[PDB]
Amino acid sequence: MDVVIAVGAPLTGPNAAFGAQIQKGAEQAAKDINAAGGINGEQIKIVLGDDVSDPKQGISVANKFVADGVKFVVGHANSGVSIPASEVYAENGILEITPAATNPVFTERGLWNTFRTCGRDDQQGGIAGKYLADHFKDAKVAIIHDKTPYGQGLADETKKAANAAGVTEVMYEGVNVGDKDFSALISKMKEAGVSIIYWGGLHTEAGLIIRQAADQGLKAKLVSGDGIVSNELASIAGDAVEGTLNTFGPDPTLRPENKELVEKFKAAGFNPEAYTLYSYAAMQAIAGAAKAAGSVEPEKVAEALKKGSFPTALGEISFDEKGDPKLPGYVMYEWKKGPDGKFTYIQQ
Ligand SMILES: CC(C)C[C@H](N)C(=O)O
Repeated sequence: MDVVIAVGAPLTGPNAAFGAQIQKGAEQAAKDINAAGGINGEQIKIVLGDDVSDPKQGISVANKFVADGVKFVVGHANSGVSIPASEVYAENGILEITPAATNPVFTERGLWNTFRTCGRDDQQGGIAGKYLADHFKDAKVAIIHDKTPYGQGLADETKKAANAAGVTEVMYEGVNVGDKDFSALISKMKEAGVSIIYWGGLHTEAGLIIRQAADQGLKAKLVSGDGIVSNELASIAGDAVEGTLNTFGPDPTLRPENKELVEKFKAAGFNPEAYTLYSYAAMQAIAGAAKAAGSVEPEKVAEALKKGSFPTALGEISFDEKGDPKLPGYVMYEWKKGPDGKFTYIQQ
């Protein structure tokens, strides 16, 4: 009987681009695995659930998945969605592997079922905070976050690391997801002589801040994290995006092993940037662990994930006892025009 694997992701709403990364990556992996014989001889059946980046809607999705006999979830994207959804899954026999949720809490609750293919924000903030001190030691820095545990969590980790390395921010402020007029905040930053804005949050608000700062005459460079790795950042911000910095893990589209896979996505009309191959890899981890376990039972797959190593589009993957992957860490990217003439994130 088919192995039912769900993709839980923000298929609509502000983060739809990240939903597409996750959906397209998981769907292609399932197709490729199926063409190779499935998982232990059984075909994968994909079901989709749209969380709209809204924890309440994510919980409805999680319930739908339980009802539909889902055994594994690739998702969700947002930490505030994934953390509550994971409890529903943990209590109903479902293994959850997130390609993109980075808040430490996700794997720090002693749940049997939680895994990631991405890093976590104590790692990410350590890299970011050190970078601020190394390159902007004397700058006046504003730390701004989106009042979510992802965004504020990342901002707080970065703050801790920056402070320890000798950078004391001149502002620390929260804004609400969905708010779009940043004029007052931008004016406050300009008054304070801010030249670096560290942003703990997602691409929509980041793009709005970048665009508005340029228009309002605030000369400041925005530095953020994994939340801004989408072409849509450039679409909102316009050319003012140039020079923006952000942390992200390795860019898997640049791995030589993935050359043909990336070409295939493009032949299907999709640019498989950012988390696309992290989602592809999450599917591959499930398949590899089931093969090692001799079982598709989620609890047995979880045990196998914590024991072995498995081939993936991110490279060979293995997991610690909490479900975090043992993979390369965060690096700093800068936004510049790529070979195709579009602004994108390029490793420094
Ligand atoms: C899609 C990602 C930017 C999500 C973010 N890492 C979070 O944990 O909420």
